[PDB]
Amino acid sequence: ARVKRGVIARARHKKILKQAKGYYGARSRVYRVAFQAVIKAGQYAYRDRRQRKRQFRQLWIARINAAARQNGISYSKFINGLKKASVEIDRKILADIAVFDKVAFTALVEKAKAA
Amino acid sequence: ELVLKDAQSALTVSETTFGRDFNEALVHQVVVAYAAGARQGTRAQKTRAEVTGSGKKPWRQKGTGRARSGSIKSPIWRSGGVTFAARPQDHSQKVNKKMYRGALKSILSELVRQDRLIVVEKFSVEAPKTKLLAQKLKDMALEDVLIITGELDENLFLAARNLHKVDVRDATGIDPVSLIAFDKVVMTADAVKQVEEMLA
Amino acid sequence: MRLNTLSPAEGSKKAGKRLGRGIGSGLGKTGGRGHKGQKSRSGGGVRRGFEGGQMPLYRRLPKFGFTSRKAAITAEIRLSDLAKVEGGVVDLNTLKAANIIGIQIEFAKVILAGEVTTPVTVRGLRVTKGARAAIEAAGGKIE
Amino acid sequence: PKIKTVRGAAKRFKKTGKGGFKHKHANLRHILTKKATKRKRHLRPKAMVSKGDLGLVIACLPYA
RNA sequence: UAGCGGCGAGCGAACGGGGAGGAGCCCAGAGCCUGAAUCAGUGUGUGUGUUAGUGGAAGCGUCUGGAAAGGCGCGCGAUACAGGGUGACAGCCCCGUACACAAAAAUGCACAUGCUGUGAGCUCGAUGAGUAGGGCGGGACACGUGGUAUCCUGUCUGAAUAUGGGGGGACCAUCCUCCAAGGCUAAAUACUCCUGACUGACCGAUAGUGAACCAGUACCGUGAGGGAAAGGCGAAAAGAACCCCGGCGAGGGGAGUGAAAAAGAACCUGAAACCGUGUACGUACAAGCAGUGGGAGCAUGCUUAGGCGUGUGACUGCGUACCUUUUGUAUAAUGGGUCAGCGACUUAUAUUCUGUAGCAAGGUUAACCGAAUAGGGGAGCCGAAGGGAAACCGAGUCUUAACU
Ligand SMILES: [Mg+2]
Ligand SMILES: [Mg+2]
Ligand SMILES: [Mg+2]
Ligand SMILES: [Mg+2]
Ligand SMILES: [Mg+2]
Ligand SMILES: [Mg+2]
Ligand SMILES: [Mg+2]
Ligand SMILES: [Mg+2]
Ligand SMILES: [Mg+2]
Ligand SMILES: [Mg+2]
Ligand SMILES: [Mg+2]
Ligand SMILES: [Mg+2]
Ligand SMILES: [Mg+2]
Ligand SMILES: [Mg+2]
Ligand SMILES: [Mg+2]
Ligand SMILES: [Mg+2]
Ligand SMILES: [Mg+2]
Ligand SMILES: [Mg+2]
Ligand SMILES: [Mg+2]
Ligand SMILES: [Mg+2]
Ligand SMILES: [Mg+2]
Ligand SMILES: [Mg+2]
Ligand SMILES: [Mg+2]
Ligand SMILES: [Mg+2]
Ligand SMILES: [Mg+2]
Ligand SMILES: [Mg+2]
Ligand SMILES: [Mg+2]
Ligand SMILES: [Mg+2]
Ligand SMILES: [Mg+2]
Ligand SMILES: [Mg+2]
Ligand SMILES: [Mg+2]
Ligand SMILES: [Mg+2]
Ligand SMILES: [Mg+2]
Ligand SMILES: [Mg+2]
Ligand SMILES: [Mg+2]
Ligand SMILES: [Mg+2]
Ligand SMILES: [Mg+2]
Ligand SMILES: [Mg+2]
Ligand SMILES: [Mg+2]
Ligand SMILES: [Mg+2]
Ligand SMILES: [Mg+2]
Ligand SMILES: [Mg+2]
Ligand SMILES: [Mg+2]
Ligand SMILES: [Mg+2]
Ligand SMILES: [Mg+2]
Ligand SMILES: [Mg+2]
Ligand SMILES: [Mg+2]
Ligand SMILES: [Mg+2]
Ligand SMILES: [Mg+2]
Ligand SMILES: [Mg+2]
Ligand SMILES: [Mg+2]
Ligand SMILES: [Mg+2]
Ligand SMILES: [Mg+2]
Ligand SMILES: [Mg+2]
Ligand SMILES: [Mg+2]
Ligand SMILES: [Mg+2]
Ligand SMILES: [Mg+2]
Ligand SMILES: [Mg+2]
Ligand SMILES: [Mg+2]
Ligand SMILES: [Mg+2]
Ligand SMILES: [Mg+2]
Ligand SMILES: [Mg+2]
Ligand SMILES: [Mg+2]
Ligand SMILES: [Mg+2]
Ligand SMILES: [Mg+2]
Ligand SMILES: [Mg+2]
Ligand SMILES: [Mg+2]
Ligand SMILES: [Mg+2]
Ligand SMILES: [Mg+2]
Ligand SMILES: [Mg+2]
Ligand SMILES: [Mg+2]
Ligand SMILES: [Mg+2]
Ligand SMILES: [Mg+2]
Ligand SMILES: [Mg+2]
Ligand SMILES: [Mg+2]
Ligand SMILES: [Mg+2]
Ligand SMILES: [Mg+2]
Ligand SMILES: [Mg+2]
Ligand SMILES: [Mg+2]
Ligand SMILES: [Mg+2]
Ligand SMILES: [Mg+2]
Ligand SMILES: [Mg+2]
Ligand SMILES: [Mg+2]
Ligand SMILES: [Mg+2]
Ligand SMILES: [Mg+2]
Ligand SMILES: [Mg+2]
Ligand SMILES: [Mg+2]
Ligand SMILES: [Mg+2]
Ligand SMILES: [Mg+2]
Ligand SMILES: [Mg+2]
Ligand SMILES: [Mg+2]
Ligand SMILES: [Mg+2]
Ligand SMILES: [Mg+2]
Ligand SMILES: [Mg+2]
Ligand SMILES: [Mg+2]
Ligand SMILES: [Mg+2]
Ligand SMILES: [Mg+2]
Ligand SMILES: [Mg+2]
Ligand SMILES: [Mg+2]
Ligand SMILES: [Mg+2]
Ligand SMILES: [Mg+2]
Ligand SMILES: [Mg+2]
Ligand SMILES: [Mg+2]
Ligand SMILES: [Mg+2]
Ligand SMILES: [Mg+2]
Ligand SMILES: [Mg+2]
Ligand SMILES: [Mg+2]
Ligand SMILES: [Mg+2]
Ligand SMILES: [Mg+2]
Ligand SMILES: [Mg+2]
Ligand SMILES: [Mg+2]
Ligand SMILES: [Mg+2]
Ligand SMILES: [Mg+2]
Ligand SMILES: [Mg+2]
Ligand SMILES: [Mg+2]
Ligand SMILES: [Mg+2]
Ligand SMILES: [Mg+2]
Ligand SMILES: [Mg+2]
Ligand SMILES: [Mg+2]
Ligand SMILES: [Mg+2]
Ligand SMILES: [Mg+2]
Ligand SMILES: [Mg+2]
Ligand SMILES: [Mg+2]
Ligand SMILES: [Mg+2]
Ligand SMILES: [Mg+2]
Ligand SMILES: [Mg+2]
Ligand SMILES: [Mg+2]
Ligand SMILES: [Mg+2]
Ligand SMILES: [Mg+2]
Ligand SMILES: [Mg+2]
Ligand SMILES: [Mg+2]
Ligand SMILES: [Mg+2]
Ligand SMILES: [Mg+2]
Ligand SMILES: [Mg+2]
Ligand SMILES: [Mg+2]
Ligand SMILES: [Mg+2]
Ligand SMILES: [Mg+2]
Ligand SMILES: [Mg+2]
Ligand SMILES: [Mg+2]
Ligand SMILES: [Mg+2]
Ligand SMILES: [Mg+2]
Ligand SMILES: [Mg+2]
Ligand SMILES: [Mg+2]
Ligand SMILES: [Mg+2]
Ligand SMILES: [Mg+2]
Ligand SMILES: [Mg+2]
Ligand SMILES: [Mg+2]
Ligand SMILES: [Mg+2]
Ligand SMILES: [Mg+2]
Ligand SMILES: [Mg+2]
Ligand SMILES: [Mg+2]
Ligand SMILES: [Mg+2]
Ligand SMILES: [Mg+2]
Ligand SMILES: [Mg+2]
Ligand SMILES: [Mg+2]
Ligand SMILES: [Mg+2]
Ligand SMILES: [Mg+2]
Ligand SMILES: [Mg+2]
Ligand SMILES: [Mg+2]
Ligand SMILES: [Mg+2]
Ligand SMILES: [Mg+2]
Ligand SMILES: [Mg+2]
Ligand SMILES: [Mg+2]
Ligand SMILES: [Mg+2]
Ligand SMILES: [Mg+2]
Ligand SMILES: [Mg+2]
Repeated sequence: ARVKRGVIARARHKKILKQAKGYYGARSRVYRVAFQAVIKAGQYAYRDRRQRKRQFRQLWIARINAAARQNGISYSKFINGLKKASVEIDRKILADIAVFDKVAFTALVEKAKAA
Repeated sequence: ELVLKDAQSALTVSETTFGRDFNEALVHQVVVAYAAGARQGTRAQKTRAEVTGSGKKPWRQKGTGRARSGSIKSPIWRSGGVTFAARPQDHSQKVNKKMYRGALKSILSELVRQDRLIVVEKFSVEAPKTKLLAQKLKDMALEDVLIITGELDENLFLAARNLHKVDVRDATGIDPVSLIAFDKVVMTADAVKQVEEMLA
Repeated sequence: MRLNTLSPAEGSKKAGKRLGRGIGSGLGKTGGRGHKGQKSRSGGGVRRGFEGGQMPLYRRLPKFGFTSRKAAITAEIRLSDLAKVEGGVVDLNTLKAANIIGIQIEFAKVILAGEVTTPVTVRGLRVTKGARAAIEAAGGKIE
Repeated sequence: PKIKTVRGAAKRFKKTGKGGFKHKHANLRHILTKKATKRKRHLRPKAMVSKGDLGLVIACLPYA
């Protein structure tokens, strides 16, 4: 039994070309080139799920280090001061409090001062 | 024992022939083998040898900026090759006597459980006519059947050619696939006696 | 059971290795035959008993013996398949009809394979020491 | 077609009851005066094929 | 397997058995008696078969639609529901199909049998000389001159002639077996250019023949020879009368046919590469596999009186394609212009091992008879016992003078 394979292949190519929808030049419109870009996009996607977590921590720490030095404390002392006062509040929130509620944030730095 | 639908007589048929555990694998293998036996398998493509053409090199080995070719007939080319060309082959496969009998014994016993096996006394149409056979099955409450008979009547045979869902086969010539395929199996008292002796 | 409802026993079938079908197959690209060399090539591999040009075992060892012709036309009859002929007479032509020994077998011998019941007079046939003890203990007198 | 037995191997080996093969020893044809009697005595009997080179024999003669 | 074999690669019997099919005779010649068995013709007899053929059953109404064979509801023929056609899928509209009948004429068969023409059966005689064999040189036998029988012979020689000879695998002798040196013989067996019929777990236009089409054509070659590409409007041509622009053009736009004309002949479907037109956002101080995580704005949708999706992506952290081959490749090592199609672990038989199913000290048939995937047919094979080079012995046996 002969198996003509024109229907299946096109659906495989068309599936990947849909994933390349947006890319520049041949990347969007040429399977042979697209397929590389789509894989590489996956490779980078797998990687940057790990970097998302690194970058945001840096970003928060920068905000906390910025907001602390407003009140007269360096990040290194602040966090140690919180950990000596046994405060479990993370960077994500400290950074979010540091931006939104300054009047609130001040009390955390005043608490870290005590230790 | 096996009761009838127009007598209620106790036909004491053997235990191990019509009352054994349904072995699925054996039956499957035997019916698959029976199917495989039906194939004629008459087909052929032509290898690079068998294709019409010359054995000349289309262009020389080197110099020309092209992929080295040896003949027009090579399967990577168009219009000739088919790498592994099939030849007319025999797909039929061996089945062991005891396995074929064991499978028939296995399937024919399961019809007694499911009540597809409708054993009867004398079963024969009056004259060689389909209209009578078609009408008499409406009384018997049947449609898709394998009417197995010991004494194969030409009257009954001729009357069941044109009927699609009815099939008339001799007790000697029962098959694995047929007993499974059809919705009911009408066996004659003589046919049961013949098949009992045949399968043993 | 209907024609669709049937299925094979789990462990009966096992698909088959399909070479050259992508990475996900496992085998695929160099279908389980590594990179390069005589073994990797189509029609590859060496002949039987070839040890890379070193003198093969079947040549560096000396040939011996000779094939006996008398050994071809002699059988080793079991004591178990003795009483399967004609009551208790087992010469040669009688034993030959029972299909215990081949047609072209003149000489033959009965050995201690175990179990006799009936008295069998073993005429015109070579018989073993332990078999002679058994066959007579059953009842039948030899020769 | 049927497999052809490597005849040379058929004449040098013989299959024992378990499955392994007996063979005659080398170094017992000529140049024997210089060889000690203890060697020539030990080489006289038939000997079993080793584990390493069993598969090479099994392939050479598939019909034993 | 036995053998053959630089005893390597490899080559590979016969006896005996089971089957298919069976059938035997003429000459190297003389008696009585002779057409009577036999065939080889001219034929004669039906039975035919074949090359033309004939009949050949029984359905209607509604619903959807361009169209009914469809759905829905009630009928009826069936020794005919093989199959093809008909405006969509038809047992009953058509051609067929099963079944019953056919040949004026030519022929291919199987039996009567008039017969130019041929010899019965039967005693006897005969039994194939440059032959068999031998030397030399080659070849054929599974058998490569080997210890090499057997047959065929180029060459040189040479019996007995059935108290004779041939053969029985160097050779010899006893036994057994046949009768060379002259002929003719059906069936089982091999094949398919060709003629039918029928069947495909065969292909469906880059497949299948090289060739679905005016293909062994166009074209290429001095020639032998090589050798393409190219299928489908629609149910029906109803193939677009007639106007408008244009060159009494190409090409279009209306009108008209049709169910439909992005079905209008460059004609079913009409993908991708590739090339456009218009809408939204971004884009002319900005460096790199062009993405990826973060992310403002802007443009669009939904329901709510607040949030999401989609397109876009200013700016910004990280980020040197894929394949191959390699100790190692962003590599300036290999391969790819892109897309579509095709393109590579197969098939047969033997063999060992794993799983699985059957039956079990048994298992199992091969060819073949089979109207046949049954059932016969166990010829065989393999196993249940091995040791020995082998005779031989055998739960032992080999080794050895013998084994603690
Ligand atoms: Mg499909
Ligand atoms: Mg595509
Ligand atoms: Mg998909
Ligand atoms: Mg796109
Ligand atoms: Mg985008
Ligand atoms: Mg697009
Ligand atoms: Mg981190
Ligand atoms: Mg981390
Ligand atoms: Mg089971
Ligand atoms: Mg050539
Ligand atoms: Mg050539
Ligand atoms: Mg180039
Ligand atoms: Mg082709
Ligand atoms: Mg198969
Ligand atoms: Mg098979
Ligand atoms: Mg049915
Ligand atoms: Mg029919
Ligand atoms: Mg059916
Ligand atoms: Mg029977
Ligand atoms: Mg039986
Ligand atoms: Mg199981
Ligand atoms: Mg599996
Ligand atoms: Mg396979
Ligand atoms: Mg494989
Ligand atoms: Mg696997
Ligand atoms: Mg792997
Ligand atoms: Mg491997
Ligand atoms: Mg590699
Ligand atoms: Mg490679
Ligand atoms: Mg290498
Ligand atoms: Mg290798
Ligand atoms: Mg291989
Ligand atoms: Mg190997
Ligand atoms: Mg036998
Ligand atoms: Mg020696
Ligand atoms: Mg010494
Ligand atoms: Mg090992
Ligand atoms: Mg064998
Ligand atoms: Mg040869
Ligand atoms: Mg051969
Ligand atoms: Mg043969
Ligand atoms: Mg025979
Ligand atoms: Mg016969
Ligand atoms: Mg024979
Ligand atoms: Mg006969
Ligand atoms: Mg006869
Ligand atoms: Mg006539
Ligand atoms: Mg007539
Ligand atoms: Mg009709
Ligand atoms: Mg109507
Ligand atoms: Mg209407
Ligand atoms: Mg309408
Ligand atoms: Mg209407
Ligand atoms: Mg209309
Ligand atoms: Mg109607
Ligand atoms: Mg209807
Ligand atoms: Mg329906
Ligand atoms: Mg039809
Ligand atoms: Mg059709
Ligand atoms: Mg239509
Ligand atoms: Mg149609
Ligand atoms: Mg239908
Ligand atoms: Mg339907
Ligand atoms: Mg109908
Ligand atoms: Mg039809
Ligand atoms: Mg109907
Ligand atoms: Mg007809
Ligand atoms: Mg007539
Ligand atoms: Mg006629
Ligand atoms: Mg006539
Ligand atoms: Mg006439
Ligand atoms: Mg007439
Ligand atoms: Mg006339
Ligand atoms: Mg006439
Ligand atoms: Mg004619
Ligand atoms: Mg004739
Ligand atoms: Mg001679
Ligand atoms: Mg001669
Ligand atoms: Mg000679
Ligand atoms: Mg000489
Ligand atoms: Mg000679
Ligand atoms: Mg020769
Ligand atoms: Mg030869
Ligand atoms: Mg030959
Ligand atoms: Mg020799
Ligand atoms: Mg010699
Ligand atoms: Mg001789
Ligand atoms: Mg000779
Ligand atoms: Mg010979
Ligand atoms: Mg001569
Ligand atoms: Mg002379
Ligand atoms: Mg003379
Ligand atoms: Mg002389
Ligand atoms: Mg005489
Ligand atoms: Mg005589
Ligand atoms: Mg004599
Ligand atoms: Mg003689
Ligand atoms: Mg002899
Ligand atoms: Mg012989
Ligand atoms: Mg011979
Ligand atoms: Mg003498
Ligand atoms: Mg003599
Ligand atoms: Mg004679
Ligand atoms: Mg003679
Ligand atoms: Mg002559
Ligand atoms: Mg003759
Ligand atoms: Mg015949
Ligand atoms: Mg197809
Ligand atoms: Mg073609
Ligand atoms: Mg085309
Ligand atoms: Mg097409
Ligand atoms: Mg061609
Ligand atoms: Mg072509
Ligand atoms: Mg020309
Ligand atoms: Mg058409
Ligand atoms: Mg077209
Ligand atoms: Mg017009
Ligand atoms: Mg005008
Ligand atoms: Mg004008
Ligand atoms: Mg003009
Ligand atoms: Mg004008
Ligand atoms: Mg005008
Ligand atoms: Mg005009
Ligand atoms: Mg015009
Ligand atoms: Mg126009
Ligand atoms: Mg119009
Ligand atoms: Mg209209
Ligand atoms: Mg309409
Ligand atoms: Mg349209
Ligand atoms: Mg239009
Ligand atoms: Mg238009
Ligand atoms: Mg036009
Ligand atoms: Mg076109
Ligand atoms: Mg159409
Ligand atoms: Mg079109
Ligand atoms: Mg497009
Ligand atoms: Mg701007
Ligand atoms: Mg700018
Ligand atoms: Mg730049
Ligand atoms: Mg960027
Ligand atoms: Mg994102
Ligand atoms: Mg955001
Ligand atoms: Mg906005
Ligand atoms: Mg979503
Ligand atoms: Mg701006
Ligand atoms: Mg960087
Ligand atoms: Mg390279
Ligand atoms: Mg290198
Ligand atoms: Mg690197
Ligand atoms: Mg590069
Ligand atoms: Mg490169
Ligand atoms: Mg390199
Ligand atoms: Mg290189
Ligand atoms: Mg490459
Ligand atoms: Mg390149
Ligand atoms: Mg393979
Ligand atoms: Mg096993
Ligand atoms: Mg049993
Ligand atoms: Mg069991
Ligand atoms: Mg027949
Ligand atoms: Mg038997
Ligand atoms: Mg075996
Ligand atoms: Mg055996
Ligand atoms: Mg046992
Ligand atoms: Mg033995
Ligand atoms: Mg000794």
